Amino acid sequence: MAKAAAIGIDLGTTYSCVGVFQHGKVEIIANDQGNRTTPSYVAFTDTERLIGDAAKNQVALNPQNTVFDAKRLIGRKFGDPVVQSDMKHWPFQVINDGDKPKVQVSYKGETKAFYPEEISSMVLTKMKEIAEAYLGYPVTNAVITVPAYFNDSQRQATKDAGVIAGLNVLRIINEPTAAAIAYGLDRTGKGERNVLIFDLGGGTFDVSILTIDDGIFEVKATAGDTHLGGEDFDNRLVNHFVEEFKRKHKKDISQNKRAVRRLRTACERAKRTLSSSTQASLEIDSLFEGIDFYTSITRARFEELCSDLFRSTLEPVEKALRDAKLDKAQIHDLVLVGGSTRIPKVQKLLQDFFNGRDLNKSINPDEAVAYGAAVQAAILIKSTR
Ligand SMILES: Nc1ncnc2c1nc(Cl)n2[C@@H]1O[C@H](CO)[C@@H](O)[C@H]1O
Repeated sequence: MAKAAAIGIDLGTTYSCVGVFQHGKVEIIANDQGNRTTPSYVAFTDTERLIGDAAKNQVALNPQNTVFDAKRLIGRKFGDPVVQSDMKHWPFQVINDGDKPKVQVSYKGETKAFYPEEISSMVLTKMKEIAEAYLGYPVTNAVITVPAYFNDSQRQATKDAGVIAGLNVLRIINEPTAAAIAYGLDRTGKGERNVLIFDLGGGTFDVSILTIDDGIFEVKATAGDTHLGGEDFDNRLVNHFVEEFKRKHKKDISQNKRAVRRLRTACERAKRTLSSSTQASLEIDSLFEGIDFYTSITRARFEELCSDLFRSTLEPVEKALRDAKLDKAQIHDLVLVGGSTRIPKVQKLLQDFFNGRDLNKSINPDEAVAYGAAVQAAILIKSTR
């Protein structure tokens, strides 16, 4: 029953996703708000602790006590230059407890501090409860994914987050490996298969090259930009609309925190529409000083606004190919991961770089990692019996 059941969890920097393999098919489980992905956010309020959508929905009102980006801290020392550099950009406090970072917040009127694994465990507990609500029984066996570049300390702290959350961690697998499993790229029989995973998420960009030799996975190269993602594209739309508001009304809105955040969420929504329509409309009632902001933008203008950013995704692709010592024609499969890979210009740039090649994109790119993890979790629990 429950002992023969296992889930696959994609524990992402900005969003997390949970899947289950049953009756010959993967089911990506929707949360209680009907969303197939859940924000990796934890909010501490005057009455409760919020996780996911509810935590992300109140981030503007409570920024000092809304934790996100815990994956950037997990398994790292406080003195690490990655931690010291990131801390300057977070509205929550990060403290040092014996060279280990802790996030310090106000919770039910009291000062509390949490290890990154305790924060990630709260996200994992939510994914576990989402699966239990869908299945009708508690599931405890899980496969949890991590970036291919995570070291042993980051992998161990992710497994610890799993244990704190009440999960039996069957295996910690690499995100590009879970994505290649999702597409059945390890079941093509004999001979070495070279796979390139292009992973463009909300806040990070990762390029991974894998070799699959008789079901055995080998990471040949990892490249990317840890500070490039979908949120940089939302911000480019924000700056455009701030300048358009200034041209139409001779008013600078940039300082009004509420106006900028309402514009940001509307920009993110319009950006998603631009992946399937050639235009998107913004409808913001009373944006600033009682002025409605009802406008539109073409996909052509959006592509111009992010042009340099989209083109920058090809430098880590080239860097990964040289590190792996492979030419373009030596890559057998191209896999898309991350919600931002739905952007048509991004797909066109990657397809043209690979000389007109077909892309593996039939599985929702923001779900492909949880999908593969769910497949692996089913194989692993069956072998355990
Ligand atoms: N349809 C879409 N067109 C463009 N960007 C998208 C789309 N869906 C998501 Cl999710 N994202 C973005 O992907 C990230 C999460 O993986 C977020 O930045 C989200 O906006």
